[PDB]
Amino acid sequence: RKLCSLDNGDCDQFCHEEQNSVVCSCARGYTLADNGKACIPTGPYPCGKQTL
Amino acid sequence: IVGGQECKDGECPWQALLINEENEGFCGGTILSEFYILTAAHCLYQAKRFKVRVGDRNTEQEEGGEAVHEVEVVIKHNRFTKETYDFDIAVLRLKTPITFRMNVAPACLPERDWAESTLMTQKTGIVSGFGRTHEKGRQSTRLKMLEVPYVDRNSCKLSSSFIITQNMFCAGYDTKQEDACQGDSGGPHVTRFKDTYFVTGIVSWGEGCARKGKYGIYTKVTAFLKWIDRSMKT
Ligand SMILES: CC(C)N1CCC(NC(=O)c2cc3ccccc3n2CC(=O)Nc2ccc(Cl)cc2)CC1
Ligand SMILES: [Ca+2]
Repeated sequence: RKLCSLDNGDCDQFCHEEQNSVVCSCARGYTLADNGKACIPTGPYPCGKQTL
Repeated sequence: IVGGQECKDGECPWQALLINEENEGFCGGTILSEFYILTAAHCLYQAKRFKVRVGDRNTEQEEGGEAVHEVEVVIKHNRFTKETYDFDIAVLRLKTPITFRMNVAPACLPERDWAESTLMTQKTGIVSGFGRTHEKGRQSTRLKMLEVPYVDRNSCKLSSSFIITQNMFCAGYDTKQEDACQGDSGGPHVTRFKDTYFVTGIVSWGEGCARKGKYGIYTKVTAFLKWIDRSMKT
């Protein structure tokens, strides 16, 4: 288990390996956080979240 | 949904219900955006004219969060075939946008490659609908959700009397009496990842419901992602 193969490259969501290095990205409605790892919802009711 | 639990207030906001002229739910749907719903291709033949209801968990007692929307455009995959149910996928464009709220929110669309090696490699996915609670039973008035494990691709085909194309994938149990059923078709199949739910399949078909040695068959959404974006774009 290396890069994205290891705990999702520590990404909140989409993880892709580009040149023996990890790179995170988020689905529509989210923006990549400062740490280039987490995903911050852009507006209310972001996709994939239960309104609990 | 045979077995499972009912979707509690907020648990399944991306569920969508396709109703006919008699306001009877006949198929499921998945909210993709305020304008687009995802559903099974074969569901389009189940009724001549239908609308889409969202924000509903109890078909017989308004939770005040429901809302009907007229379908404006129906985009059926042209390669669909009632003979094998391959390419059982279609998108719906709504006349009016969806007003997201308590039980009305979209399910995310993943990226093919990530979805395939991470989402589909998880242990379980979630399926939900207003379908039958038993094979010979009747439609459910309470929205339901069932945790179905991913079924090995090999076993999958070995158990199917019918052909399992590359646009389908098995899920559910070998014997446990838990599985989706009639009425759930076109319904959502989502995989959870870090408290975020991703669309991963459309409820397609199956030999009976929960029948031993038989699994539930879902449309492989990761195989139509490029197609699903094109359809929404226009
Ligand atoms: C062309 C061929 C491939 N064919 C496609 C149609 C399919 N028929 C059904 O599918 C089916 C019809 C039907 C009617 C009443 C009750 C259950 C039913 N099922 C079973 C049902 O609807 N079960 C079910 C279980 C799990 C999931 Cl995921 C989706 C559906 C039989 C195979
Ligand atoms: Ca209601």
